[PDB]
Amino acid sequence: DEEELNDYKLRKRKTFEDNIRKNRTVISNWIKYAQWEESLKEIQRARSIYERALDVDYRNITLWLKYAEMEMKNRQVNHARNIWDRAITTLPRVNQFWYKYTYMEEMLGNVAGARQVFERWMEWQPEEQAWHSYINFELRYKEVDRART
Amino acid sequence: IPRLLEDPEIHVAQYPLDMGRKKKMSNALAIQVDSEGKIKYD
Amino acid sequence: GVDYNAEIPFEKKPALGFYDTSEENYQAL
RNA sequence: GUGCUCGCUUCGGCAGCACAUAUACUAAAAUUGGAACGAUACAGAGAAGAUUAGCAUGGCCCCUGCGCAAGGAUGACACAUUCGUGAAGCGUU
Ligand SMILES: [Mg+2]
Ligand SMILES: [Mg+2]
Ligand SMILES: [Mg+2]
Repeated sequence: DEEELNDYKLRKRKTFEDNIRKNRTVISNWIKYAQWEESLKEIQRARSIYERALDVDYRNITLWLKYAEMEMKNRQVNHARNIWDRAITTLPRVNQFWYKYTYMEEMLGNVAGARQVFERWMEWQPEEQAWHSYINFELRYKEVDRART
Repeated sequence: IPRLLEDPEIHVAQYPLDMGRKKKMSNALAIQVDSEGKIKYD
Repeated sequence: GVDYNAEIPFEKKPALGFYDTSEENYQAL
């Protein structure tokens, strides 16, 4: 343990950095690195990795999903909330972000929050299915007037 | 008389809804609404 | 040499957003 | 410090005035930690079976070079069968 574990981390950690520096992008390297630090519960490091990966390629939707997911897995609700907001702000067209964002809020219990999100979403005049999901959302509660509106 | 947030003369510490009485140093950056409308999520 | 194993190479503390990250800390291995 | 007050006034002292106005990583020290391309030792040149010519590309790698020239090993670095979960959304019986 105390030192023996440590050396292991240097070899992995250093290797991860080498891979990234060599290829720069190829975000499977970024992601694997993030995952490893997440597994060791060094999530502050993980956050920085994800942010660095975003600097390289902010459009990559798998990256963002892995980032938000990581926060949620560690019960870091408010971090996740921030991240979701960013994702939808910079890549509004990606419907996956919206669906997950509303789902998370619903799970947390924040119906008002979810409603707010959906109202933002609808401003983009999206797709038939999105509207259906908003209506269905309302219909999981009575809220028939809202649905009709 | 109330002794709860629900309910100057009182001469009591009363905090009526949610003004914090103990240090938190909370991260959150104040949510804002502008004039009539919107939570300024931007 | 110590830009790795001593001190976090380059650090970006995450930006802080409408929620409380003060409380959160994480477990050892 | 120099000169001048028909200064006190002898030639000693004292007084007044004018002129002259701020040097300096203060050390003649003490401490404190990266490099020699030394020898030694191990090992031993990219590309395809081998032997080799090279221009390149990229930069938390340099060196020589006045150089936007050219060299440094091309400077080094670059490692055919056959599917199903789990969750969510939408439409239908
Ligand atoms: Mg040759
Ligand atoms: Mg050359
Ligand atoms: Mg070369």
